[PDB]
Amino acid sequence: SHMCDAFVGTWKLVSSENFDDYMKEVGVGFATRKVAGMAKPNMIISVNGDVITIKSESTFKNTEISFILGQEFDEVTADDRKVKSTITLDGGVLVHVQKWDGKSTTIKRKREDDKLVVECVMKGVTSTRVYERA
Ligand SMILES: O=C(O)CCCn1nc(C(F)(F)F)c2c1CCCCC2
Repeated sequence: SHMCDAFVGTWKLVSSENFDDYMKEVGVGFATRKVAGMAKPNMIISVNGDVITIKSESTFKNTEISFILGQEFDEVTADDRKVKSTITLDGGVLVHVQKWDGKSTTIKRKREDDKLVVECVMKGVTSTRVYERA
């Protein structure tokens, strides 16, 4: 209880850095990278008991995941990968690992001042996405 209080809310993307290169590293093709790179999603995070729900809504795609910390689940990503995901809390950071096709990427979400900072990492390539309260 209260495990993710400071994440809960409605958040809007305000800045992105290096996201094209992250998407390339992931294997996203040209047209999806261009279209997806324009999106300014709203991320809606809620908690009900042990179940955390993260919704992302944008002009590109709407996605939704619900999960229990430490318990693997199937996820269809915004770029249409079919991945196996596990999300844990490590020192106050939500750590989301996605596995598919022998590959792996990690998305970390943390609270920093009034922002929610999302770091997406694949091999040597990081992207930072900054969200503010909507
Ligand atoms: O939460 C975040 O800001 C970023 C992580 C999720 N996310 N959001 C989008 C986009 F561009 F469609 F919005 C994509 C991905 C997965 C990575 C592949 C590109 C599509």
